[PDB]
Amino acid sequence: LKKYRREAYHRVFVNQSLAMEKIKCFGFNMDYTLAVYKSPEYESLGFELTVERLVSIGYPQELLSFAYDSTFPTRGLVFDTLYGNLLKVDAYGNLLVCAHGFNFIRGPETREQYPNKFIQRDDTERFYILNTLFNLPETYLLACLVDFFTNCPRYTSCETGFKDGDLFMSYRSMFQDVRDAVDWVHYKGSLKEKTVENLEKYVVKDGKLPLLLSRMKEVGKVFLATNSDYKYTDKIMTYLFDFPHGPKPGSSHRPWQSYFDLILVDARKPLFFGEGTVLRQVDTKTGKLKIGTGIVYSGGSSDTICDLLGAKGKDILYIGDHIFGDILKSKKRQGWRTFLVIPELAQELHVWTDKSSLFEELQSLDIFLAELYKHLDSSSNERPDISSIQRRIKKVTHDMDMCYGMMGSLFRSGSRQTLFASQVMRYADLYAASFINLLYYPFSYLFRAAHVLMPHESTVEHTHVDEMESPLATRNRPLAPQEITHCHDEDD
Amino acid sequence: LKKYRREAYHRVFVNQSLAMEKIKCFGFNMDYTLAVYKSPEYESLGFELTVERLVSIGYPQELLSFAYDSTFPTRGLVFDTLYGNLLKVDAYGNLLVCAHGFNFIRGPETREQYPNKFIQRDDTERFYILNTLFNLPETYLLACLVDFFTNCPRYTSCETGFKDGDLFMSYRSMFQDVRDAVDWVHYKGSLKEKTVENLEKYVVKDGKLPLLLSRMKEVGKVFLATNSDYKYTDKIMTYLFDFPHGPKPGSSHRPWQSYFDLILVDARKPLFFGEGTVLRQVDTKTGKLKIGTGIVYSGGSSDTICDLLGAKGKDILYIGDHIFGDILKSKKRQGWRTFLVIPELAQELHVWTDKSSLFEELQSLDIFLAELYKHLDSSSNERPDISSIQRRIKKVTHDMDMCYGMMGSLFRSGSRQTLFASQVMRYADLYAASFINLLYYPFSYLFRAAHVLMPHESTVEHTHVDEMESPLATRNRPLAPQEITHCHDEDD
Amino acid sequence: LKKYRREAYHRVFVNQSLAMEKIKCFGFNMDYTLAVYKSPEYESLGFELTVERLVSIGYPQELLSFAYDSTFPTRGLVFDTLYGNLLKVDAYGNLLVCAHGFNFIRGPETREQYPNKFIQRDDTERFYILNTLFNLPETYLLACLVDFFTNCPRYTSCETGFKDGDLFMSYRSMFQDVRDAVDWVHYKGSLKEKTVENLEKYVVKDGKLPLLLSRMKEVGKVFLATNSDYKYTDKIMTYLFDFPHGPKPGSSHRPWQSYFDLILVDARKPLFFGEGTVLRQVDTKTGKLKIGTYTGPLQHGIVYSGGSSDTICDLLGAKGKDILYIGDHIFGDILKSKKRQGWRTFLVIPELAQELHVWTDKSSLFEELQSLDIFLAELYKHLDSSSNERPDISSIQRRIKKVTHDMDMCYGMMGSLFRSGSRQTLFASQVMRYADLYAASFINLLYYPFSYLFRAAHVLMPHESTVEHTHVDINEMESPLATRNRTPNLFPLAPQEITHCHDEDDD
Amino acid sequence: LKKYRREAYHRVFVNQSLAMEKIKCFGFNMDYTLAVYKSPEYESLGFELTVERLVSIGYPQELLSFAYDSTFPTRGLVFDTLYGNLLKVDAYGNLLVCAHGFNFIRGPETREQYPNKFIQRDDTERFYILNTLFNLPETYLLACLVDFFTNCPRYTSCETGFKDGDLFMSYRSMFQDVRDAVDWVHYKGSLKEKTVENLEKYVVKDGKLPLLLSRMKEVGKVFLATNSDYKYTDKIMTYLFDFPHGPKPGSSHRPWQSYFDLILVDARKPLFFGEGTVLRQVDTKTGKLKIGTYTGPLQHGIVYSGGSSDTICDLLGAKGKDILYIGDHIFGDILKSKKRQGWRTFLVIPELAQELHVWTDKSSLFEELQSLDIFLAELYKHLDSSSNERPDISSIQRRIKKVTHDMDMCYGMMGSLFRSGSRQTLFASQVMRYADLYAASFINLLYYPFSYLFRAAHVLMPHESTVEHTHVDINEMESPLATRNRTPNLFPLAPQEITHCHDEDDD
Repeated sequence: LKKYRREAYHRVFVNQSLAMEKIKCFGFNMDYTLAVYKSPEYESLGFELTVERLVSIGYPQELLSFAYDSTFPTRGLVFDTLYGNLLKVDAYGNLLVCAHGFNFIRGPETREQYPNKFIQRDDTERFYILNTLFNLPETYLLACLVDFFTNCPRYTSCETGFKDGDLFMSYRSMFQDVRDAVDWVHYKGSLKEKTVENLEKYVVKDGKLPLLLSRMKEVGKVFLATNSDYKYTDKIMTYLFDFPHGPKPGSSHRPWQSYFDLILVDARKPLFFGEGTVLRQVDTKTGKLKIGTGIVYSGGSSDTICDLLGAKGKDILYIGDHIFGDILKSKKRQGWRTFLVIPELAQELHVWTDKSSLFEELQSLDIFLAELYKHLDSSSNERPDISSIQRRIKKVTHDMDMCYGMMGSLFRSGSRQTLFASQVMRYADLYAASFINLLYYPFSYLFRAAHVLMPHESTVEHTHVDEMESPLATRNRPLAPQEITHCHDEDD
Repeated sequence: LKKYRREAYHRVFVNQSLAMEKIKCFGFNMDYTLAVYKSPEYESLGFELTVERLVSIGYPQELLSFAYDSTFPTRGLVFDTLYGNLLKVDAYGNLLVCAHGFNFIRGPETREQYPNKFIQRDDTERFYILNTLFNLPETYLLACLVDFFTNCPRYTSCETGFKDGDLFMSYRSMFQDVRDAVDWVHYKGSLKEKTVENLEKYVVKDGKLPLLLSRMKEVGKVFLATNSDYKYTDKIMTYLFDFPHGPKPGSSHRPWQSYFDLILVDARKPLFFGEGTVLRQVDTKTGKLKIGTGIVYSGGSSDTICDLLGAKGKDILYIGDHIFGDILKSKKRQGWRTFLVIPELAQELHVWTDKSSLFEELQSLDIFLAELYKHLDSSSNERPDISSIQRRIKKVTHDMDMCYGMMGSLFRSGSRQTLFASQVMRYADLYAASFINLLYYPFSYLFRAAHVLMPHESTVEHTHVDEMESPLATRNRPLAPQEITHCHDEDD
Repeated sequence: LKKYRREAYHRVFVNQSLAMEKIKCFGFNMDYTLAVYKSPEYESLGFELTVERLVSIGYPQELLSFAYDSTFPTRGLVFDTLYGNLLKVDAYGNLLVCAHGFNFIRGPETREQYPNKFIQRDDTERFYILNTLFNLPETYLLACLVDFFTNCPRYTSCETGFKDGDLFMSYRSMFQDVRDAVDWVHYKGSLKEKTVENLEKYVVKDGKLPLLLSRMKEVGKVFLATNSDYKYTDKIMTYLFDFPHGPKPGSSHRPWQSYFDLILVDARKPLFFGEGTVLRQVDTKTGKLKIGTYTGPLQHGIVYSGGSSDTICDLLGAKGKDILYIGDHIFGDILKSKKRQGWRTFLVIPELAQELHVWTDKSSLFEELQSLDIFLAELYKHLDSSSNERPDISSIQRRIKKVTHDMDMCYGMMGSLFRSGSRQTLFASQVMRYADLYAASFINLLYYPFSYLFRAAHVLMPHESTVEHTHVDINEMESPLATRNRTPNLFPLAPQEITHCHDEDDD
Repeated sequence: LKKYRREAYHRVFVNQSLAMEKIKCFGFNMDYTLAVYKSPEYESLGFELTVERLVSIGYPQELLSFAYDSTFPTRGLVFDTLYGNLLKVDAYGNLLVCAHGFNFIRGPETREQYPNKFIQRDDTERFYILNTLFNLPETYLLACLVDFFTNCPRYTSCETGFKDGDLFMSYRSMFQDVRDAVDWVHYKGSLKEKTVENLEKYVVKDGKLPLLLSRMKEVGKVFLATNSDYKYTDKIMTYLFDFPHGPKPGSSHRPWQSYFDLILVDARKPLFFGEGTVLRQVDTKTGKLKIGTYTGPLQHGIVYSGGSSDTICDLLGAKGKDILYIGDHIFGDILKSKKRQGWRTFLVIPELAQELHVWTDKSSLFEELQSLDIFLAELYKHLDSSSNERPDISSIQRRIKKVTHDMDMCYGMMGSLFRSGSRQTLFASQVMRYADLYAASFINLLYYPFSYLFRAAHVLMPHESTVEHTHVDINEMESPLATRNRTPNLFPLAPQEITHCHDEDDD
């Protein structure tokens, strides 16, 4: 008998043990959490608006011919502003994939600009990390621009940018324009206007949302905390909750506000998690603000929301699509528990089960490769011929990569986890493709973390191994505590 | 048919793919690599000498009654100089185990001093990491001292140290004395004198060492680079190579120097990996030094050794017990490949296979626990009674911990890898309990990294899962590259 | 005799020597340099707009009762977001003046929050330095807010903020709203709109400006580099040059653009001094932009947008060395840290006009303080370590404090921009660090020939300023403790020519 | 009249006001404070020992040919480990003097390695600042080494070091050997041994020292705090106090220990100013130590080892405020950054003795420079921006450079410790930052009563030092560009008493 587990696509994955029974408040981001934007339509809209802003501000008319290609960008790429590269890197700064425009650079050539295939993430001035779902269009746009200027006759390619006559245009200054333009599209409400004038096209709607939030509110408190203003929030949330019946079968509809003990807009995250801004109440009928302490607030800070709800830190499960630094953990008061929404997980899981044959083959090749070396040790002069096998391993591995997209898996390249995966393991207690998967779990559930196995763990059997062990290895090899010395796996 | 693998205790574990065929130079640290100090005798010697230095310098006579307890210290603990705690932490700064003297502090009480069970490793002034094999005696000694002053009537326990009358003695200032004393024992040659006057007692000897080094020298170059001076190095290495026959059966003995293309002493690592010090030649018969370019050198730097050997960075496999920062990777020239000797691996592997029953039980408890929640989802009001099961999971888990020692595994506590494990995954291409395990591998071997699986990977089957998937999860879902975009898994 | 100097109010002051003959390009910021905003009318406008913004988003109506008070703020104060104090500090982080709202904290009381009367400037998270002229209304508003929440009984004062019932309202979060509101006023354009609709009220103009700029362009190139957009710049500049004559009276007026070789708008300083943004050239006839340089005839326009200081150098055919950059802002070590040559600097500090008036018109206060100081020395004369005398100086100290406070108030409630008592302010040390030349206005360059060698004055230490260049005869031998009893064969040869040249600027 | 001042060579100079009456505890460093080492004999000893050490571990025999040259090094030079230059820099990182070996790099050439003639001091990895008196022989040795490897044909000069055949030998790694060797000489005790075996040759002594210390102890407590061990301290101190009389001639000699309330050895400064090491009390009769304080009669000894400055404060029953710490070392913001009160400071700077002699005995050089400066001003008099004149100042500049170099060489090859031309050195700015009081020796305190109020002198900026306190009458109205045209109902009330007190030190 093997362990029971819910169906794969309904699962909530566990990084750190979490006893859901102790959770008293449920907190939601809105954007890409409750309001899931349809893909690739939303990225494309963001792409078009940014390109148009750039053109309206001096960039060549050629850009208007770019079309967003959803198959190219993977989230979490690092843009190197010195050399104009998109880089997929691991948790430690090692290069996995390097693309200059649409040209993927192989290993040997990479060492020219990166002699140890290494970058220092610390160099925030040089390296910009494109972690967010909103960063997707600009990730593609950056590649489009570098490709454009590289192959445009009017320009002269250099190491750190382009010559336009006697004039130099660095990748760095070009990056600033793109960054400024993306900011512009968002904060000018250009994007927001187009989204609300066509909700069906851009925003996913699902009857399960009101059901899950309903059930949460029966067991504890529910709050929203979004950077968006009330007006846009009201438009979006009305849409999400717009069904002829409430969530209980045969029940009548009710306002989205009804599902919340506390609604917070203009959150200004991430400053919100520090001292944020003064909390003010919102009169929804007039739109008049008033500092101090209806259930609609603007601004404030995470500590203030925690006070308003009568919650302590670890009583709160905060659900959202965004990875924040160690900011919460640094404070002297208890930080929140976290649930990270990662929509790509939906596609990634499909590859995991539907491309089963590719994994199979990779495993056979590995098994056969080990056979070739089976009889060899340090006294062996033999050099088995493996070039055919490797060649096939590379071909199958690349096919697998392409299953995810041109930039491969969000979580890995080959045997290496990405910086993004590493950040997920660091910040998220739980994760899933959507928060709606909580539907499939009781509120008393004990979320238990599975071990992440090191090589000597994953590849050594618990079977007792039947010559003496070298003393070079064994080194010639207080009242002890009578009760368990740690408690992180039970969450108590 | 499953994959062939060498016997567990002969294995070399792989973090990053490494084609041994391309390795042209083999580099060794001496201390705890070629010269493996017998345990716990060596730690005990270091312990006694440090305690005696402290007493000779004003600390109470009581200390002379301390005896080194090999079952207490695990390597890689963080000493918190503010509160006088030994901390086992994970890769991200989360507390796993907290010991004040010999008192292990449970969770609730920990939040008093660590409200989020979190420390900031960055705080190098506050937190000191005891990563080295030499740090073992002092790890125990620190616990001994805090325990001593806490339970000694002559003193008054405070949060950040002790009152001795109207006088305050902080943990921080006490830590400085211990650190100074350990330094003193090493650099005063006190420890070295006792070691060489009794090699059999303190230093492991193994005929396989000359064999492996012999074979390495047949295929490439071999060098030694040690911080020790030539005199101590000569004493130790003569001992290690002292057998009636050479390594080949029936062969005559030969000098240890014969096994090296290049011998470097007074290396002053880690400055050695930067610009180090001016390289000087050593006349072994006279002991006279001479800057500039026999095969014995003193000082110098890693770039200079690489030049002397005609090697490029990635041609070099550097074998040793020490984890260095990103120093090598930061340079503009190719860094070395790495093999990390981790002697504790010898004991850890024994636990893995000999305590099979404990793992079994833990797994059954997990399987049964999942049965209890099997029929429950968010509509369930049920709260299954699990306290008996958890209680048993804690008991079995603690028994497992104690198998490693009072401070548990070097690599983990529960479902969480330690900071030390994390550093191993970051720095070491390969690791083993000893470098001698290379004996069991041909020089043409392709070391291949195994994936470290995330939760959604390790707990989801490649079996195609047979209601529509929520659009909240799926989001209502350039010439592509025709060849593999990465190469780190083949090392080419 | 005595050294000839120009009239005090026409002087350019010299921190580091500058041979004007080598300057080939003159660069100008616009705001508070060419366009000098009327005071206190312009500060008061910024204040009211910022106040109104805060009220419009929830701050109490009582804020509307506050009137801008130009006598209160001095530039360069540090706002401590932890304790809600405005601090006047010296170059080394020592506290000189501490105001909590409009309450000045003196001596011993300061030690409760600042145990060594010291802050660590590096803590940019905690301390915000209000260095700019635009920061003036902000400086006053912070004080108004701390003061109001303190006096208003609706709010309960704590060390790090106020409680409004169950809600804590930290000084840090209140500061954030003030910063947001100041930005909003500036970047939504309310301030610019009010400005251009009454330029006579808000903007100074002087016929000497076209004159000086025309002379500059006879010996070199002249450029404008401003963060403002072209529309605003054009409105401002047209006004500055709007006289019924050109550079000289009786000459034809000409358009302001005719005075420049290059006009750079939307500069995005300080990013501008790094890699900035892609340079575009602007067609003002059309309003369209194009990145790079126009290929056709439009290339003969001179209006550009974005770019970087390196790019501007290239366009002008200049090396940094031969550019004098004239403006009101102090930048960091950004320029000199580069591999590229940095610009010479002239810092405009308009408060100098008022400060020099105090220095010169309040001479009797300076004279009394000197007399009192001389009298104190007299009281201790002929006393040494064997002496038991404790002369009573309490009356003299009381007068010193009284006259010194009177002097302070001549500058304003926060004292001089440049000092408090014997101590220079942080702002003053930043001036000495960043500016080669400084004056109340760049217009003082009118009074110097372009061949002028500006020579830096020595800044004297205590042992230099209080000891004469006169042979001091000693009766007894000097202590070997002081002298150190001071009076192989290889010795280096001494240098035969001067080893430094920073004072001649003569490369 | 004119202000009374003590004789220049007896003066204590004041950076920040200090009411001596409030000082209740006097603390002393030993090295270069109480034990002033003979110059240049002691520098030369350190030099030779360090040279010998380097030779003994592989450096060429030719190093033995170098003789210490006291006329070369000035304290506070920055060694650039990248390019192998000794740099004299100002407070802001600007280059004043650059020496590569014994070759001085001038003007334009400096720009090749320093494009803006600027270094970033923060780059502690690259730049090592040689601030201490012990660093003097080291400063000279670095120059000797760069010079020797440059001239010796066995080695080929590169930008960042030398090639010895196939071996590269970077300036950074060579610097590391020099640092290691200096430490070794100090910490193996070779230097201490040579010192104590000839104290008359290496250590100054003055009967005024016991005198001054005895007076201090009549008004307050006196303590010693030294990094040295008791054995060395005892040998040094016994020598310093070895006269056939006590404090006053004709009085009985007494042991040096009798002059102190507390003797702290093995202080491990600067860690000492943090948490240091556990305090132990030393029994000098026995030589044994015990952490904490002796419980029995031994508690009446006064020799301690290790500890921290906070602990020492506690032992003395003093608050930081009332301790004056006298020594030759400049510490960082360590003390004032603490929640605990920091110590007042008297900085001993023995070079001041020679510097003051130049200031006073070379008056004719100062007079010529003033004349030349006045003549330059005359040549530009009555010229303004309309003027085409380019007066020829080349002859005057040449003389200025010549006289200025002559002045420099009066101090040494690297010029004054405190300045180069019109610019203060980094060292000078650190003095102003760290020291309340300074002098060539603490012995000058002999010439002041313990009731003395030390009053800081203003450090004048250019617009203060070159403008008189005299009413300046203006014919034409001042430009609104300079004045800003400067001349709700709620206004704050002005402060009625002085808002700062750092100049009276009167809490």
